[PDB]
Amino acid sequence: DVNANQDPEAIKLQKSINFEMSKLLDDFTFKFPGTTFVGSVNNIDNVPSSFRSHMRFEILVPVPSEAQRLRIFQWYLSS
Amino acid sequence: MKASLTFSLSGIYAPCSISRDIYLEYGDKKAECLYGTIRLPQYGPGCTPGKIVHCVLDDSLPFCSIVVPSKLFGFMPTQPTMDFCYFEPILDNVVPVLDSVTFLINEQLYSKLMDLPQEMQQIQFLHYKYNINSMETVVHSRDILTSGLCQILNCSPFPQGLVDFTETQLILVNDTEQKLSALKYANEDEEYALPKIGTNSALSIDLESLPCTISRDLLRPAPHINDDNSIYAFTDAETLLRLDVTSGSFITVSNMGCVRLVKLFVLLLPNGFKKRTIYAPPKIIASFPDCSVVTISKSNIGHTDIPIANQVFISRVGGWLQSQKCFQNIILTTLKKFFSESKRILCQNDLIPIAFDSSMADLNIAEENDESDDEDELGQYYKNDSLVWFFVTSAELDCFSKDNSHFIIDPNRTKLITTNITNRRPLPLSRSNLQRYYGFAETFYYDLHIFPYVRQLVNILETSFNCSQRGITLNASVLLHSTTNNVGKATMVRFASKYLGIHLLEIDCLSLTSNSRQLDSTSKIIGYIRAKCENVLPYASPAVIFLAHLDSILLDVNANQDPEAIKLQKSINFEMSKLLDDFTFKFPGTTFVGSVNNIDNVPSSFRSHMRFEILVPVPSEAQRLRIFQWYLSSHELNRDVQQKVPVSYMDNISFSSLSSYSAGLTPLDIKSIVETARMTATARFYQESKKCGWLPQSILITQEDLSKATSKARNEFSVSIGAPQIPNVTWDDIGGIDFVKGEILDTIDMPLKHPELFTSGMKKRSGILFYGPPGTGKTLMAKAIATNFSLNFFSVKGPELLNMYIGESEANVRRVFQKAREAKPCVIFFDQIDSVAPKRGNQGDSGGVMDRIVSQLLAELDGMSTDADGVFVIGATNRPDLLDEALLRPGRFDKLLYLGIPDTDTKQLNILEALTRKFVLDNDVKLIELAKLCPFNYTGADFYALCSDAMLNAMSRIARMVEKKVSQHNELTGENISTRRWFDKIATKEDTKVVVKMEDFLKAQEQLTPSVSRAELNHYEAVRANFEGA
Amino acid sequence: WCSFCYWYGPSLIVLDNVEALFGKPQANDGDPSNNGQWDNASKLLNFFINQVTKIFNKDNKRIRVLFSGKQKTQINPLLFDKHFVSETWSLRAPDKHARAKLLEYFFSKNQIMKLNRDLQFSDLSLETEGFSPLDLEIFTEKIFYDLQLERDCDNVVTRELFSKSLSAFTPSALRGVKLTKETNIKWGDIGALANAKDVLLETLEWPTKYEPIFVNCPLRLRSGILLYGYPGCGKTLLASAVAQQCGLNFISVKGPEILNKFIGASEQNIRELFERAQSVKPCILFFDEFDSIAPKRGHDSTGVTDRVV
Amino acid sequence: PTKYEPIFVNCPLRLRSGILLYGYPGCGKTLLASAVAQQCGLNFISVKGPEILNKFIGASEQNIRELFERAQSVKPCILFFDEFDSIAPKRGHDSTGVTDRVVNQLLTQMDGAEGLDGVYILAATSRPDLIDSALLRPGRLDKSVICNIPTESERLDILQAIVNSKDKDTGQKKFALEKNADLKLIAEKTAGFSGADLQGLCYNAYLKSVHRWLSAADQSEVVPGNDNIEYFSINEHGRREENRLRLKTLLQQDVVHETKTSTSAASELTAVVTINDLLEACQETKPSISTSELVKLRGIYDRFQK
Ligand SMILES: Nc1ncnc2c1ncn2[C@@H]1O[C@H](COP(=O)(O)OP(=O)(O)OP(=O)(O)O)[C@@H](O)[C@H]1O
Ligand SMILES: Nc1ncnc2c1ncn2[C@@H]1O[C@H](COP(=O)(O)OP(=O)(O)OP(=O)(O)O)[C@@H](O)[C@H]1O
Ligand SMILES: Nc1ncnc2c1ncn2[C@@H]1O[C@H](COP(=O)(O)OP(=O)(O)OP(=O)(O)O)[C@@H](O)[C@H]1O
Ligand SMILES: Nc1ncnc2c1ncn2[C@@H]1O[C@H](COP(=O)(O)OP(=O)(O)O)[C@@H](O)[C@H]1O
Ligand SMILES: [Mg+2]
Ligand SMILES: [Mg+2]
Ligand SMILES: [Mg+2]
Repeated sequence: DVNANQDPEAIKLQKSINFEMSKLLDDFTFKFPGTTFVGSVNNIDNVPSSFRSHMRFEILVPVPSEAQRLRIFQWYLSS
Repeated sequence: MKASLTFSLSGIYAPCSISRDIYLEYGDKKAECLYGTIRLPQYGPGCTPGKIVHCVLDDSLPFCSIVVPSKLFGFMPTQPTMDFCYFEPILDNVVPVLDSVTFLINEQLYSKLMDLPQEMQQIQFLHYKYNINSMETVVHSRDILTSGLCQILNCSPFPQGLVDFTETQLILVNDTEQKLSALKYANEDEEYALPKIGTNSALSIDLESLPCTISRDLLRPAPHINDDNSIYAFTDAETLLRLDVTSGSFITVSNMGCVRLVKLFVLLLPNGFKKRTIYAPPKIIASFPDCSVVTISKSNIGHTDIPIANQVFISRVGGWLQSQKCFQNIILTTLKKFFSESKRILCQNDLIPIAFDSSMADLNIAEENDESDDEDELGQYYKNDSLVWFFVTSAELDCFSKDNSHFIIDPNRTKLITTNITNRRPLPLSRSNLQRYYGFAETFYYDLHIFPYVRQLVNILETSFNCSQRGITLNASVLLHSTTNNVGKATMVRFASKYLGIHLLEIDCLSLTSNSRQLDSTSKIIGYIRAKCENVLPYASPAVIFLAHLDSILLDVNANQDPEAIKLQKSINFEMSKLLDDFTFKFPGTTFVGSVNNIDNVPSSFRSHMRFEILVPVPSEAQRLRIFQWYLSSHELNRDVQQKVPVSYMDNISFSSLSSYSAGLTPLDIKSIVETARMTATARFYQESKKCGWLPQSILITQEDLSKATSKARNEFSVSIGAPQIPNVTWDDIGGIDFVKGEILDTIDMPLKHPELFTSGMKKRSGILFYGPPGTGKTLMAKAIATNFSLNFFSVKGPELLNMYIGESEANVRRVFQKAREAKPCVIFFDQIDSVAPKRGNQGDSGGVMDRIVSQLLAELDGMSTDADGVFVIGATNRPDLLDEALLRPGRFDKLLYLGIPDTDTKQLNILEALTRKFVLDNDVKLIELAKLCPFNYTGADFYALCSDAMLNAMSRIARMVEKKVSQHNELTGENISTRRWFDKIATKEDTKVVVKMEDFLKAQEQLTPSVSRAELNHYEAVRANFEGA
Repeated sequence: WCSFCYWYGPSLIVLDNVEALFGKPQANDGDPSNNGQWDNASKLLNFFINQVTKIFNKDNKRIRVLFSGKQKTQINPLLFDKHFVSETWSLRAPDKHARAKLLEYFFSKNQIMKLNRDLQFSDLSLETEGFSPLDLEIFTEKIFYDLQLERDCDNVVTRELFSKSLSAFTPSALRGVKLTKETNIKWGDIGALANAKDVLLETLEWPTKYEPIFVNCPLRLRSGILLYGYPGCGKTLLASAVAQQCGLNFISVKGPEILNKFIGASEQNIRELFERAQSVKPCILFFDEFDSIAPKRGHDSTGVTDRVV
Repeated sequence: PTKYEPIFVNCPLRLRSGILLYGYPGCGKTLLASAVAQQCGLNFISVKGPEILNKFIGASEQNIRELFERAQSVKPCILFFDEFDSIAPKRGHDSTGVTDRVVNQLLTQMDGAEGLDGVYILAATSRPDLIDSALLRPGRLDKSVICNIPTESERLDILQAIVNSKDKDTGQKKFALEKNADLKLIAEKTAGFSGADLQGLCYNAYLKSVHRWLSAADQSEVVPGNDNIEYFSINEHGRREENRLRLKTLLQQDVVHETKTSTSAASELTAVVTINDLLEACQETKPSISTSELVKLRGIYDRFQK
């Protein structure tokens, strides 16, 4: 995220990196056939708006419920 | 089209005769009467509008020639004329008609015609005397009908149009002063004496600068190819044949200094310049500073002998433009252009001006023409921008005596070389105007008598210059500091440079490339400044070194910054002082002229050491008028525009009214308004031109466009200072009011105009307080005053001023008033002022916040009692007794207005009429009965409520109308349109016209109780019983 | 840039996202005294203005400039000080017809999708009213994926498909706010006051629906309505419904919330509402419990209530 | 202490200093203070009411201290509090907010151990006894000076002053006096409103009078005669008044400069107010009326009992 309260000449690198990364996004998507770009993020809000919009259909991954736990215990305790 | 021209004596508006050909290919055989457009070349960069003239055939005239009456331009054909003119066919032979033409007429014939008992006699006398025929004679504006008898004052609405008594008033106006007798349309009839002297001796005449560049076409003798271009000179007087040498000969004496060869021509008919003077180009005039009048005589040399000098070592004058690194290239290229194209006469010890364009410098063209097909890449793309001089510096060695005078630099037999840089003074403004001649960005021509600060500065510069001649020296140093941006300090300095010829070294601390914080960059900033100065200064003649926006560098000491930054800033702070000292010491005349935008920021180490501080104010009434007169002048609007049609303005606009409107505007604002007006005019013209045809002569500024532009610029500035967007309201939107209008005029209007009376200020009327009953047009009155009087508007919206802390509300009050004071012509509107300034010592303490509020307000409002006028405070309340007594005394809230319910039938009807503006009463119902319906108990807001109820009823009616109408096309049985956008189907928008009827007003009167209780009116009458001052 | 455009005759320089280079690094309520924020970039802007004004004074057709930034105000105020620019063309959020007009194009842009049977996007625009021309492309791709993953239909969209895809997606604007409100849409409740509810419906909607005629209105439109009622006989629910008609946005205050004991906030909280309302769009600005704000025509005590009113 | 300085620099006892001005509003207090500057030639630091107070706790302290330190940096200086009630009210028997800070600061800076010198604190307000008694202690603000609005039969002296005021030396007058100058009649007629009332009368009468020279009853300066109708009998169209006004504006294309005239009795371009007509302004201007203030002034000067 743009912490615009930070000192100038740092936020300028922030803009640079954000935009240039998105540039590579588009470049890969359009220059090559079959690029998909899966991303993973530790907390969604921190992805800047300038970049958040581009992607589509983000997935929330909730923690497993007891029905999932039943299968993962059987996985670790497997033969 | 181009054709030959000839002049003849004839009536004021006799039809012009044209040759057989012009008539054939331009005269439409179906036209009952032929018309055309005629244009005259002039000594100037622009072109005047063309005269639309009746035309007749004349086979006697030769191929493509036209004869026109001299009186069409006030000329006499008994003196040298032009050989050609321009013609344009009439667009479909369509000619407009005028409405309110005006003729001035002398007292004698005016009175004589006045005693006559019949009116058509004057109409017939028009034809009898001036050969005018109705519906056929085209008249022109400002034309003198006959010298000493009568003159045309205006044409309207078009400057040119047909005369039709059924349409034109032809207003004869008495010339009581009888100045038309002195206003001869022609210059004169004869010279002082025909014989004069058989062999006239050398004569002393005034050598003055030609105010424009000449066109090579309009020279009576035909000049020989590729020679003598740079030594043209012009004159009109009898002197050309006083000396036996004919036109196109040479003259040399030129004050009997080092004689400068120059060629003299004849000035032609329309030229309005002064007689018995020699008009010279910059080159000739640059050699003669001062010595206004110079001796001149004939020089029958026979030919320009000795056209070959082996070499010539030219040199470079010292100046700011010359010494720049980047420009070093283009100059030499333009010099190589200067050579090998024509035979140029170079009298040694003389200047050579060379024009170029700065913006092209960093770019370049190839050597293509040098390689082959040597030609100039047409200068039509190279608009000359900057000027630099060069000096001959060479009396070349050759096998002849006095060969340094009147030689030529042959393209192939001679080569020029550069020696070094030299030093001289340029010309002062009053001596000549290089920018005008070359059409550069003309720096404003102040009039010292009306701009104190430019005079105060020029006095310092002139005294410094004169001291420079003395043996003694003193360190002149000036610092221009101003309250707000865009007040022309750099224009000030540049004008000061011109008016005295002081060289200008222009360095802007913005442009210098070192980083703002100048981290480890002292040697960068100061190396750059030091180099750019010392490269030019030692060879510079007495020079002003101008530091634009010096504040950028000279930052103040920072109390909240890292020590290293503070130390490196102190370093430059000290070294700038040291640099000023050393430069002041090194050479005489060096004048340090810095500029800042806020004096308080300059450090003490520099604030004290500096000598002179000049406060440059926002221009006053007397000044903005001049600024307007400048930016609407012909030579400044045509400059930016290569389009064929010239621009100009209807003379009926009153500069004074504009100046009144333009209060509080900076000069840049004025240029903005002017250019926006030019927008509106041009757009109007181009939009309208698609019609059949009219108004082709020129695209004209008009007063309404200028006023609209003012309205725009006002609000845009007001947005810049954060004001609210006051809606458009005018006096027409208020009614029931007679005396309070007079009061508000006496308070605001009277001091605005006629400033000569309130010379000392006298602490003019200060406070308008609208008390009395509620809901009666107070906020309306305020927004009206705001919109109408051309004042910025600031508003304090009730108890908004309070806050959640100690003191910060007093910060609020001081900040609002500060913001008011920094836009001096302003109004501060207090609405519900009882909330902010309640009575002190009552209703408990509650921490005393309200007391500290009213104390701060009381102390700021007009406590300081000095120059606080120019900002007016207007307040309104439900009840005054809430207001503290200390605000009631005159000088704070002096004029109390009992604006309230009308209580009288006529005033009620007046309110109806006023609110009927833009309303759609279009019926036999009359406001008389409508007033009779509603008793006086109804309020001022009441009739607005009634009007709105009527409007809403009309909307309901039309709504059901539209619904049942579209129910005939939207239903399935019709199946026509179901877009729910039926106004496309109902394209007859007039069908939608809502109009009120007695149904509406009757029901409203039925369904609209008075919005003030008998109890409420009684209570506010009681409040009135607290009748202030008793 | 100035050299090239000067040589190439009548020409434009157009700068996208200009704030990235000429934008002011805003002061963050820092010190104004150090010449404000006369940073490197305001300096560059001033340089550019000078250098272009130089050419522009020579011939006005030879150059023009075309800036573009998120919002007008936040571009460097030096532009509006030196009077370098005066134009107010703003790309408003497309509404109603616009939505449909370009939805089709997206549907046929690169993929070739077929609309559901017997429709012409008529109500496809009615929903997703706040979507931007960025949101619409994403929505189209969303629909594409949703129908494609079904494996039984790959040619035509369906109403239930659109209903499913409409959830789990939000407009870019207000995407990150994560705010859920006004789920209480109950327009269907006729209520008992339908006899005169039409008057309210009129005064809120008709001035907008019959747009062309009201352009000719020379008098300020009736705009305020007040409603008594025996305690709580449906009042907030009615307000909610009249909000959910959606011709206007809605925000509301409940009277006892704002009557702080603190002198300043007590009045400042009213301005807090207007400052936001005026900043967005036409709004209802509903006062619930308005009795508690009203001052009972008090003039003697001059309590804070008087200040608020 | 500066005009006759060799004599007044004789004693060691600290020069009697500080003045508190009090009495009716609009009676020349802020004037009388702000006029001292050029009359004496001292510096005049200005404190435009409660500028010192600040939202932060103790910022007012750093403000007052810096104020006095500034005053001590450049010396001597008059130090004028344009009002002295809202700053430093009478200390209550409790916290009473931040005011008890500022008060106890001002006392410290006034007569602290490291006592300043060469600074003259000049205070004014309408209601002074709400200043803390420890600020009225002689040695600080020690001389209390009443000003009075009634001055029956002395209002002539003020009137004559204000009318004869010549502040702008460019002209030998600003107000347009008349020859008789029987100011006694109006002075008596004033009924003793205030001190600013008379300036208000002056300006009001000048307003009512200026219409004579400018408006001229739309007959004495505009449309004065021969030049009323120089156009001919208009019959082509009904435009009669606006037409002639437009023609008059158009014909006034002449240019002049320094068009001075002194048709007035002893003034340039003005219509001197006839004091008889000036009598018409007495019934409009208003006083500020309060007996509470009269009673209240019983107290500040030793309650007229002690
Ligand atoms: N009085 C004036 N008359 C005519 N033109 C003016 C005047 N004042 C300013 N201008 C014009 O305004 C423009 C900018 O003026 P200038 O560069 O002198 O401003 P400045 O005083 O240095 O301002 P700032 O400190 O805001 O940069 C120029 O085009 C100049 O011709
Ligand atoms: N006498 C009148 N003439 C013209 N318009 C009027 C008149 N009375 C009312 N109006 C119209 O009705 C509106 C209502 O008046 P407005 O609210 O401005 O009055 P007010 O006296 O300032 O009231 P308040 O102080 O109670 O807010 C005005 O803005 C104006 O449009
Ligand atoms: N000699 C004078 N006596 C009285 N008033 C005078 C005199 N000369 C000028 N005036 C004018 O009369 C008014 C007197 O105002 P004054 O100085 O009493 O205000 P103030 O002290 O700020 O009042 P307040 O007590 O309301 O805060 C001013 O408008 C002033 O210009
Ligand atoms: N006609 C109705 N239809 C549905 N609910 C209603 C109706 N009338 C009243 N209510 C209910 O009464 C309440 C109406 O809101 P409101 O009058 O603001 O309640 P309160 O005034 O107690 O806050 C809601 O709980 C709503 O569900
Ligand atoms: Mg400048
Ligand atoms: Mg109002
Ligand atoms: Mg005072």
